[PDB]
Amino acid sequence: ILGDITSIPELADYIKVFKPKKLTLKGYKQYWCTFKDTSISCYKSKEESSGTPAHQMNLRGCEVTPDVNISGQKFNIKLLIPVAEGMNEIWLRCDNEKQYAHWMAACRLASKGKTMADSSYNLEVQNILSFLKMQ
Repeated sequence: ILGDITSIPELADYIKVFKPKKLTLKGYKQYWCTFKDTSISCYKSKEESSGTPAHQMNLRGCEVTPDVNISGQKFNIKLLIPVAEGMNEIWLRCDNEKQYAHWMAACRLASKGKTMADSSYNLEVQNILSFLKMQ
């Protein structure tokens, strides 16, 4: 208290999420998403984020893979998430380098059971940004 979302810290932003499903045509859908503790919640809009998420995932133990091309302005994150009887595959698509650095760093820490309050959070964010530049 005496703080906002950055005091926690958490993320809350518009993120595109591609979640393929059997016999279903799916794409990168824009959701209003939060990153809290080790979990991502996806909502249809900011206006519907008090209710049940359109998607929710706890990233503990997940595999996080960068899918980046700077020239193409492609800032994607692939997630493979272990569930009680299976693994779940999701792609996050970010709008720019800074959004990508923050979400990708959050995913990596969450995979390892860490929240963004961990000292390694800003290590991951800044080093991602450092390597998104051109020589």
